[PDB]
Amino acid sequence: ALERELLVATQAVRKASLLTKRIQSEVISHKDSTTITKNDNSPVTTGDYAAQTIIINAIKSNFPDDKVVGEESSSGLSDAFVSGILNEIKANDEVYNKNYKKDDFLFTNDQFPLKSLEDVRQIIDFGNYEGGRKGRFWCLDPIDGTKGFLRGEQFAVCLALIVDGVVQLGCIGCPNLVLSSYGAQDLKGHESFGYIFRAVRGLGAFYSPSSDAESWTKIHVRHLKDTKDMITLEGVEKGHSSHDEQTAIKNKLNISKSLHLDSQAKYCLLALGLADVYLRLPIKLSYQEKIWDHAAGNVIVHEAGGIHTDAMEDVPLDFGNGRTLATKGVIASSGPRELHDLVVSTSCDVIQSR
Ligand SMILES: [Zn+2]
Ligand SMILES: [Zn+2]
Ligand SMILES: [Zn+2]
Ligand SMILES: [Zn+2]
Ligand SMILES: [Zn+2]
Ligand SMILES: [Zn+2]
Ligand SMILES: [Zn+2]
Ligand SMILES: [Zn+2]
Ligand SMILES: [Zn+2]
Repeated sequence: ALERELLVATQAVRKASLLTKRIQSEVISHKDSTTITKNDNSPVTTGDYAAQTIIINAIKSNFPDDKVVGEESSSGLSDAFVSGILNEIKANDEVYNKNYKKDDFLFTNDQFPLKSLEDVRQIIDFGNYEGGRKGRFWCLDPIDGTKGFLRGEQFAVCLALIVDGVVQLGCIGCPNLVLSSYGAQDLKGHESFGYIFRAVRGLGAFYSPSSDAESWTKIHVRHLKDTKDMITLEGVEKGHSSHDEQTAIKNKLNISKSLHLDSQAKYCLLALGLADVYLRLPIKLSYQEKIWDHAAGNVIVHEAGGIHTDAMEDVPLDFGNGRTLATKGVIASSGPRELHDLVVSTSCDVIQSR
């Protein structure tokens, strides 16, 4: 099941992970020209578009009819901005093909040659699918954690395949993730562009240095019993999650130790067994989480033996509702069920007491 799809996912994430790692400092330096404020006031950069371009072009070259829910859109981008996207893709190709080329794998072809500005626009815009309850589609956040990217910190490149509303396959590139920062040992080859994490439903979760992506090491959550010894994972950005209510949960459960970082790299650390509980409570209850912020993590966490629900009702997340999740917030943990249920019911109670 889904062998070709996993190869495509992995290689697409891999090449985009190299590009985003390499361009990060330049994007930061040239923020006035490389960064755009979208209509929700969130940032998008040359790197986000370049990653979306590489990944969707790779999907379409290998699966021409496939549907994609991608975060970004080319509408309104100027030709100059698009030429910059294309140039970064070709600069990356020159490094990538020297060093990391995968035999018998195509990123582009006759139909999708990725040569012109119009090609770039077209490819970005294949991410305009609405998702939903039936059928197969890909789900992409080309740079998850753009704010973290722009702070020179953690971010992730995130791709998933959903079939009939269920995430079947996930692949997360964490180009800046150094495991020695999180207690753990790094693997040979990590230094160039971080790690890739991946999973297929029913087949396990694995990781590899991005530069490798051939030798895969199986991962599983850890199981601490002394909750007081547990570590939470939370976002850094104050406006992405209710950090004060999250702290309330922590106080109440005596879970003092804290890691903060942007992106679905958090799910990767949970799945690797370096932390225990991920908390993302909504500040505003009208907010609907985007599926691309959670899909890849969902299957990776599942396959690593963890639990993934909303933050109030303790129900599994439903990836067949369209581009958004209908529930409120997200909580993931190592389990077991009783611990997970405690965390979620504490979250519910904190939110109800507002
Ligand atoms: Zn450049
Ligand atoms: Zn449609
Ligand atoms: Zn993004
Ligand atoms: Zn995101
Ligand atoms: Zn964004
Ligand atoms: Zn090293
Ligand atoms: Zn915190
Ligand atoms: Zn287990
Ligand atoms: Zn439960």
